[PDB]
Amino acid sequence: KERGASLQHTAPFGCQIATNPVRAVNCAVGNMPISIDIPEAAFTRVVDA
Amino acid sequence: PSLTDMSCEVPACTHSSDFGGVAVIKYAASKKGKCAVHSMTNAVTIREA
Repeated sequence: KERGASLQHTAPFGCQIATNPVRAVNCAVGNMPISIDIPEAAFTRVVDA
Repeated sequence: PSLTDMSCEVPACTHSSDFGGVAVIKYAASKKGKCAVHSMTNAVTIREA
């Protein structure tokens, strides 16, 4: 009767809190390093472009 | 044939030891015929003759 507000309504950074399993979704905090290994087939030489 | 009003541009150059450089030469040929491309310096070698 006196729970108050849950996390999905009070979490910072706009996080969405879910259960089963407990998840925090779409927290706009920090940044992400991304490393991509691209095969040679995807590149086009300057003389063909 | 005699060629005049000719220029050269190198889209890419890589000293990779397997002909890593490619050059494009714009030419105004006097007439249709066969000529022989040669490099005037020792430092660079041309694949085609």
